[PDB]
Amino acid sequence: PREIKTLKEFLAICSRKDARCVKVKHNPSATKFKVRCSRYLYTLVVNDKKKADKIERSIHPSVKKIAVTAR
Amino acid sequence: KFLKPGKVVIVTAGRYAGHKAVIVQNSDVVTKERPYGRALLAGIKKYPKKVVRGMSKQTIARRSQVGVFLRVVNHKHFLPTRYNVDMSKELRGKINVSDASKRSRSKRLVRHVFQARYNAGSSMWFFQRLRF
Amino acid sequence: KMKEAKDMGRHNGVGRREGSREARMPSKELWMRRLRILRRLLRKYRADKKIDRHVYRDLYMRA
Amino acid sequence: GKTVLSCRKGNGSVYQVHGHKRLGPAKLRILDYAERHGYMRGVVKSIEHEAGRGAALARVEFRHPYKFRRVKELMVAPEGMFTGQSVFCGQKAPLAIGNVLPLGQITEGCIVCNVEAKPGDRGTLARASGDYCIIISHNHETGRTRLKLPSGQKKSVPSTSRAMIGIISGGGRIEKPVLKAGNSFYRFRGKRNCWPKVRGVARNPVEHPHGGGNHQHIGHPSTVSRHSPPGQKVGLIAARRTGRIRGGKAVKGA
Amino acid sequence: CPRVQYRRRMHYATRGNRMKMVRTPGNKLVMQKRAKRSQGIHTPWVLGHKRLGGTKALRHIDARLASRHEKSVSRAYGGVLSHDQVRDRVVRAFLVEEQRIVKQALKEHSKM
Amino acid sequence: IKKAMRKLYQVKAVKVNTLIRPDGLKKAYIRLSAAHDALDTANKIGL
Amino acid sequence: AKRTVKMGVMGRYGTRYGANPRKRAKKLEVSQHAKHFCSFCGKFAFRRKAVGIWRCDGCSKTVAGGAYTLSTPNNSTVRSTVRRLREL
RNA sequence: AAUUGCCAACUCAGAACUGCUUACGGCGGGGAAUCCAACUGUAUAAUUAAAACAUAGGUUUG
RNA sequence: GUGGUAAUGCGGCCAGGUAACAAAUCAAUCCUCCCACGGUGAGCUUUCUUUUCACCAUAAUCCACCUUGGGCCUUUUUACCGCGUUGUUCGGAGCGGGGGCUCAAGAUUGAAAAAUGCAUUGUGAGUUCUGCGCUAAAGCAAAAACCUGGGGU
RNA sequence: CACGAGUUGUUCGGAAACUGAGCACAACGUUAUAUCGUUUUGUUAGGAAAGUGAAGGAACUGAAAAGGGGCAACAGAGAACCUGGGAUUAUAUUCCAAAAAGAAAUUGCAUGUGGG
Ligand SMILES: [K+]
Ligand SMILES: [Mg+2]
Ligand SMILES: [Mg+2]
Ligand SMILES: [Mg+2]
Ligand SMILES: [Mg+2]
Ligand SMILES: [Mg+2]
Ligand SMILES: [Mg+2]
Ligand SMILES: [Mg+2]
Ligand SMILES: [Mg+2]
Ligand code: NA
Ligand code: NA
Ligand code: NA
Ligand code: NA
Ligand code: NA
Ligand code: NA
Ligand code: NA
Ligand SMILES: [Zn+2]
Repeated sequence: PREIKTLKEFLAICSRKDARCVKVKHNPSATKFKVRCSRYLYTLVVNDKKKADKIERSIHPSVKKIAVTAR
Repeated sequence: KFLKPGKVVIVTAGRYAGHKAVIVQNSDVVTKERPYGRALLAGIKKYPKKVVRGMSKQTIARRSQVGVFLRVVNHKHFLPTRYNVDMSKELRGKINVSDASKRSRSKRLVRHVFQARYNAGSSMWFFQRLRF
Repeated sequence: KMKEAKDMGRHNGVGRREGSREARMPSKELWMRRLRILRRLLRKYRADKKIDRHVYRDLYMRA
Repeated sequence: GKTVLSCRKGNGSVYQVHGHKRLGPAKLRILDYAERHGYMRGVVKSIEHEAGRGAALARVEFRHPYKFRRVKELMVAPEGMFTGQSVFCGQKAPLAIGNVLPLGQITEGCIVCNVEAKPGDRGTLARASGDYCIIISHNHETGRTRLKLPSGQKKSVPSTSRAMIGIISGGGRIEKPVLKAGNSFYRFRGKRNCWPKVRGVARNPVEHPHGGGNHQHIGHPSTVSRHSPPGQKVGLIAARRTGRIRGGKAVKGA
Repeated sequence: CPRVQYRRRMHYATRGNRMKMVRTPGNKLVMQKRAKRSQGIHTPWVLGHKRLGGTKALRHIDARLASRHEKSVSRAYGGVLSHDQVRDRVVRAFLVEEQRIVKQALKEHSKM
Repeated sequence: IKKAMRKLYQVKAVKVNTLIRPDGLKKAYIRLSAAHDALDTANKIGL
Repeated sequence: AKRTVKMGVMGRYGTRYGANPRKRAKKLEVSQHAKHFCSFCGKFAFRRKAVGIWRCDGCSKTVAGGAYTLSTPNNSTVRSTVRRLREL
């Protein structure tokens, strides 16, 4: 599993044709966006709640969104 | 030794160990930037190859090309020889290094002079490679 | 409870010792501890410049 | 009766040498054109110890006479050899410890080792720990040289056979007492299965000619003939003499 | 206290079958295999057999899959000889060739 | 076994695990792709 | 303090092999565990590594000679003769 | 600073008072001599473990 | 191919290296046991016990980048004295001080990873892999497979 | 005792694919008789034991390489995977399905990108 450093890089990865799904994990402090590509799982960690909500409500079309919950 | 400009030396340390060079400029006074005695050296990092009869002029030139380097080296890291390559005061004045532009221009000038010397056919031992 | 008593030193007498003196507390361990203590002190004094190299070497030999 | 042990050993079943840890036969260079008409120079790379042998062995590197390659040899080291030394072999060689030269070129009265009995044998005489030969005389008419072997006998060899100058290393080995059966155990574990040694008088009549009896004794003289069959040839074989020698000790051999 | 078992179908404690004790996220103690190590790149045995500077000690697949920097240096004979050995060889080459040239020239001048 | 599975019943097998039984026969566990229902295939077979 | 009167390195054998054999083996054991002079590097640096192998850690060099000593008395004659003949 | 605080780990030595029904387990009896073999070792699976065999050392033969 | 005064960054054939090898001493990490602080559950409770017991977990694989143990570079040069180990030693063939390059083993930060498991975070003792580089008339298996260079192509 | 069931692997052990103490097919020799001998101290055999790289003008063709073929270690060498599961009556580092509970490593062949 690899970690992304920038929102631009995250957007490029999420736009990659192999990106199967995007999972969103809500932690008590930060928000993690995990993109399941073919070989690796890429995670972007966002601290600001407002920014995180902006990205979540933003558009990443043609990619399924999953809300990670305890099952 | 007696390190004068125009003398031929052999590098014994670093990436260019075993190559031949000419003393362009010598300086034996230590400073705070360089606390040692040093010289500016103009060596060859690519020796001209071997040419035999029955070779096209294109490949002749391609294999007669040479390449150089321009660096300042500690006195302990080369060995002096008795051979000489003529360097004029005008050429030494035109050679200088203080920035990227000056370094590149001086390197091109040195390479041109060396190619001219090899074509003229003087100082053959300087252009033979050292096998060790 | 017995461990607190023994920490105060209550059940470790002549009639209770059962192994040899070196089995109970080896002498090589004591020597290594002492010599390391002395060498550490000498190095600290030399660093703090209380003593010089000439005095330090003589003390290092006698220790 | 049954077979005697000295005859059992000739099948060589569990009585063969232990050679897994050995490095190979030790021999001089091949007698070839360069050695016959000039000299070759080699450099000593390492000095090693091989199990079961008392002398040191030297690894010497030469250049192949005909191909682009390096050739490594394994000889018995003379005393004084060191790593990084230069060794010369052939006709035009100088005189120094470790050089191999023909006997016709070695001067008279010199000390040599690793001698060839026949030209090309690659060395068969004076190869144990502290041994050497002495050159006695040359005879230019017949082209032969006379030596004194380590046993004291004198032998004549062709002047074309080669020898190396010096003495074999490891001398003085048998001067130290062993003191223990464990030391002998470890000495023979590197050579072969021949220790410890039981006595014939301590065996039984079915096994040995000396065995049996109510006291431990040999009933017949222990000097046996040279024509005895195997199994009968135990004891002192074809002895010319017995007992403790008073006076000078002669040479032993044919 | 807990006790452990072998897990990889070889049950002998040799130099290649070394194990370590690990506690897992599920709160159990298991056995995991300890990988074998290598001694690294060395100078030739007849010249001293010293560990070479600038190179890494990598096992078989790691050495196969790594890059050249890890196992070599930019000097001449990089990853085979050390800097002092290279310097000694350079000086010896130059001086021997000079001696040979002088001797041959002297012989020819005596001849002519 | 995969090729025969596809030919005999028009299904796609994503995994086959096999074992040889202590009575000598060989048994296979065949998992179908999620696009096919094993219950429907079993009903078609007549299980 | 002194730990033995006369039985030196041989004191590890106890009372076990005979006075004369121990006295005879002592000289060779002492010489074999000693340190010998190195003609190059000019110092005491030679040590035995096997029955005839002597190694100098200073110059990084190995020499062949002697079972329990670096040089045998027989070799001195050979070196003297070789040097004299070379001088001639 | 040859001074101040804070802290760990056990071991040894000395003293006063007090008690014994000599009270778990575990743990060499000692001395003076004679015979034989120098010593550690091996060795008749199922009546013989020795003073027998081996051994280092000594000598002879090819 | 290309940086650094340097130790050394980074993008057919031939010669070496890994595989590849004893003991002892001393000393890490992992794991086990103990102690001190807290939290959660259960036990004893005529009397006593701020008490007794149990639990408080973190896999492989990856990023970024401080300790302590070797080897080395550059500078200022060591007067038979100096350095250093529990221990048998090192020095003009380069001790010590300043500044650096590199290797081995650890630490830390993070992704995995809470979405899982069950109903905290500090000391002392013991033990492995590891490191401390490498008896003897006994002196430490080999090969495949792989790695680097020298040359030509 | 009767009936019915149970063993799941790209990575774990072996083989594919190492060499050791060793064995003995070919070749040759010997024997009325092979059902005998030699066969790793570099190494068969009086001994002609090599069958394909690059080629150039799609396969064919043939230069350079002394020392025939094979076996022998489930404790030596070698060897790309780890946790969780409420997942069995009995198997599991082998089973779990699109949120693969999941996260990796490696091999072969192809396709795009960048560099060349
Ligand atoms: K046969
Ligand atoms: Mg009897
Ligand atoms: Mg299977
Ligand atoms: Mg007895
Ligand atoms: Mg130890
Ligand atoms: Mg039954
Ligand atoms: Mg194995
Ligand atoms: Mg496997
Ligand atoms: Mg079971
Ligand atoms: Na002591
Ligand atoms: Na008889
Ligand atoms: Na008798
Ligand atoms: Na008798
Ligand atoms: Na009996
Ligand atoms: Na074999
Ligand atoms: Na095999
Ligand atoms: Zn020396």
